[PDB]
Amino acid sequence: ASTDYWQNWTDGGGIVNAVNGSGGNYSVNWSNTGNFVVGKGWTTGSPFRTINYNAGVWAPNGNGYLTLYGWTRSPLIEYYVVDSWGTYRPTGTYKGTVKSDGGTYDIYTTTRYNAPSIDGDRTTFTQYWSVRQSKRPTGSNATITFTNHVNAWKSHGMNLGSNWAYQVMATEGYQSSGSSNVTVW
Repeated sequence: ASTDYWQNWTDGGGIVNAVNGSGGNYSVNWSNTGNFVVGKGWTTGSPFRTINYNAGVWAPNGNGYLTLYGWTRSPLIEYYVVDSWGTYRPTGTYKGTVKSDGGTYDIYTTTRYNAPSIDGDRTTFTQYWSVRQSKRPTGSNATITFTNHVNAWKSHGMNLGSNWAYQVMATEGYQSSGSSNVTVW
């Protein structure tokens, strides 16, 4: 599918050279950053979407995530399906596991306090996570069947909001450096 949304947010720290390439391709070179999120996807997320991607380059030199990323409003929730990471594997309050697309993912919840949200400014909100137990190899055509995650989350009382915001396959970094090149469809 054609992506219709380009996500390029940075808190302003360090260097984030994000390139909006042809079709669903994008690349990022980052150095000594604060927090940033770059990716391509869709303006309106869907719990039924099957996301395809191929990360031709996944080279974080520190804390960085290769992850499906999105938000819902009512309530405000930032969600993640993490396929790979750098030096730090994100974890939180353990809820259970879900097997999807050839991998096993741990399910976690965390809460952010007085942090920037999709609406700008700062607030407190919950984050839902599916984090692969081992890093998914990159360079291949990968699939994330999002419905499997939504359903597993629902079974543990993790319900998404009713107003869907963007949904992208992203590169997120925190006080690190690295490079990524990803194609989404």
